[PDB]
Amino acid sequence: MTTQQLKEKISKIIDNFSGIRVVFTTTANELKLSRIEGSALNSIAEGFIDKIKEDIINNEDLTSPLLSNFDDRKNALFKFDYEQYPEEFNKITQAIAIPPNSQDYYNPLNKFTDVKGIIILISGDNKCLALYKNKTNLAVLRNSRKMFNLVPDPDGYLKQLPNEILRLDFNYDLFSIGEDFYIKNHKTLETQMKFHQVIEAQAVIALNSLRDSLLIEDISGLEKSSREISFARKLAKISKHSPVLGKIDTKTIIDYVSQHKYLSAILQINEAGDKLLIKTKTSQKHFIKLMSDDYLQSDLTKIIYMSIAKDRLDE
Amino acid sequence: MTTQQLKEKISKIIDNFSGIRVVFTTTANELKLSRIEGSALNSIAEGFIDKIKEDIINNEDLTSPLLSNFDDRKNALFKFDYEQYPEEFNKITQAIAIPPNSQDYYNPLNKFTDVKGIIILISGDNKCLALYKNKTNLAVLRNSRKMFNLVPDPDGYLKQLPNEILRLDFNYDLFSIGEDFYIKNHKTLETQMKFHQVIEAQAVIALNSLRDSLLIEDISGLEKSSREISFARKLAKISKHSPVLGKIDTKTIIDYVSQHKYLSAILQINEAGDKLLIKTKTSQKHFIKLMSDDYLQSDLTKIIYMSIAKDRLDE
Amino acid sequence: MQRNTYNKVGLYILSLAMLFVFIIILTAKIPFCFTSDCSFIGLKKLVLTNIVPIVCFVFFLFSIYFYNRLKNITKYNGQDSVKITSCQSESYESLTFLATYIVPFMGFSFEDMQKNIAYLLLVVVIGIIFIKTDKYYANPTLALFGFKLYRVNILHPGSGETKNLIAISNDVLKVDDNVYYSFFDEFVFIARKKI
Repeated sequence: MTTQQLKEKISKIIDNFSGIRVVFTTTANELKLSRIEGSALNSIAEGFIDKIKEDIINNEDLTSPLLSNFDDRKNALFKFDYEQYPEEFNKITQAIAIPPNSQDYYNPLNKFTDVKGIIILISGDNKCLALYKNKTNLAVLRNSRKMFNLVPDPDGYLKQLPNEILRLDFNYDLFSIGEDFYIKNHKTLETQMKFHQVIEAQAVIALNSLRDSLLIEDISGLEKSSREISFARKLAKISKHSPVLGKIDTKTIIDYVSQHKYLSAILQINEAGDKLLIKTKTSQKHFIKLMSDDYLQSDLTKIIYMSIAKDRLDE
Repeated sequence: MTTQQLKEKISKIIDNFSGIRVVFTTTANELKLSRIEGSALNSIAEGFIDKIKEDIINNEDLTSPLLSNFDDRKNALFKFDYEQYPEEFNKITQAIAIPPNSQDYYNPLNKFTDVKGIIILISGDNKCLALYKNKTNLAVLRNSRKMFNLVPDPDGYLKQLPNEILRLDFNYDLFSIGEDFYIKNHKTLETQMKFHQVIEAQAVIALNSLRDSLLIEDISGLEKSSREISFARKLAKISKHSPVLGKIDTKTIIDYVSQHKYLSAILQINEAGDKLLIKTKTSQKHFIKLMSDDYLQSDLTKIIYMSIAKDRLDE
Repeated sequence: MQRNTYNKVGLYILSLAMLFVFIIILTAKIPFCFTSDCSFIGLKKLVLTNIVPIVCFVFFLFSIYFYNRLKNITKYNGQDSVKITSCQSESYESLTFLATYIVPFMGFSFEDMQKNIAYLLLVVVIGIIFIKTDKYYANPTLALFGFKLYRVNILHPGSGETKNLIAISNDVLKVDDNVYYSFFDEFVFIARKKI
């Protein structure tokens, strides 16, 4: 889905604003609609409208690539590509169709520790915009603690209320429109809704194809360093979106490393020359950056550029 | 200062941990210190240590380019290199060297409406680290709806605490090490620290240089787009770190547009064959990215790529 | 007055707690009779024959309240560390203070109300001179509760080397040691070792 159609759909939701309901997500995976006060709900509504307007509506550098081509660019909303949906996405798609006459209602005597996620339903133009945010560990507030019961205090230690904070801000983690899911914070996706196993599965199928490529004598270094997600995400991108894997033969790759004036020095070639000699961590990182085609040049300046967050032009 | 030396200095501060101190700055430009409870301060120190570890210590994909070369990458701390320091940076530098026996303590009877930012002073191994924060609109949050004077209520209409609560979540906008300032959040620096006038003056210098380059047929479109801060970032980058504007002849540039697969169908050559017709917003963005050297092709896959986040390799 | 003046008044009232309990144990005249004929003489006669006992008792309660106010100082933020450069121990005060300003009040006769008014005026005069003479950290009630006083020269990791500060520590102090400061005033801070 193009970014312009995304902006048009969100704008058609935005100026045709109708209503907003807040429903929690539980540890036992049931909907529990809340009792937000009307002035407070309106304040959160206009704040969320301003935040989503600043993020999406008037933003000019917005890009929406697939999650499989994950990069480290800012102010972008990645599109979900995997058909395997974790259970929170099914919870979102249930929460966009909860009837208002239902009485499956929240009990606030549960110390607010049962809730593990806040859903913001921006409803309008007979459509729903479901914005989910994590619990974000009840980030610490600050009171102005008094003595006895006399409320002002010229000198007093400022402390924290224990668990009635419910810090939900105006930021969001990921939002869904229609049937396509969009994310903003990939860290809570990777660490909360059971995604790391999928990332290591893509990492080990990438490592299987890499050992089928016959390029490294020390593949044990990659499988001993690949349990971190900071390498496993790049391995998943190598597995699914790479113009090197299964596309370019080994001899052209070794000729490119032999002819390049940087990669011949930082990354050591094998003495036999049939394979590539990587052992160290920086050699691993430069190897990963090379095989994702992050080393580029122009025709004007003819300087070799290393790209952090590249983007295709032909598609 | 490279990224490895920055990681070494952050590690040297972190493992020889001495203690923290929270200093408030005000709208009337003076520095006050707060009265935080000991367990709350311990939790704040542990949370900031965990966030600072996840940002610099355990992070492998960390880059620190100059703020004059500000691209749109993530997981980066941009290095300040401009000549003129904003007044909040000098207030941070003053807040590093406040003597510990000072008695200009903050008065909490002001209802926290006078505090502009929060300075965290993490200290250790005879060096001072000065994180920065901004106070938002109370970090909108909830309560329990006390029925009369008793806390538990199953019918609790969820309301908001009044204007007395300060946000102190585990995030930082910028931090200070030694005599250099590194920047994480760019929006609060372009908004609160009065920096967008400096960016606009740099954009004025860039527009004067573009007019003197004698390339654009219609200058007034770029001047029309120049009031946007997101565009003014690109003119600041063009003024300070463009490798094509003024380095090479304009005939080579027009030959590059006349001999490309994508730029020949987007950017149009004039009738006299010496100027570029830049009218639409899409053509303005494509010309800006062309003059930013963001159109790069690989010598391996022969695929033209856009580069949102670039890095010069010979550095 | 107020602020710093009230802080020094609270420190002096906390210092005089040993005098208050000493007058309490010296002159009380409680009818400690072990026989059955010593009945209750009445509350009114007991509070008439005892005036300076109950006066010293509410002064002792004031001293306990001011000690609670001094203990409130270390309750908030004291999670910063410094390094001691010089640790010349000055703890002969609160013994010199006791043996000079409390032993004469034990050597003093408490019989007439005019004399007691004169001695209270002498207490007020000694306190007024003691307010602003930079020896106000002397405190025998502090020294009884394990606190050992020190004259230290801390060195902040990022600010500088501030000189001539008085530390009230729970345990012993030494050159090249790390303490945690909680400044009761500009001159006196409560220390706590980092180990």
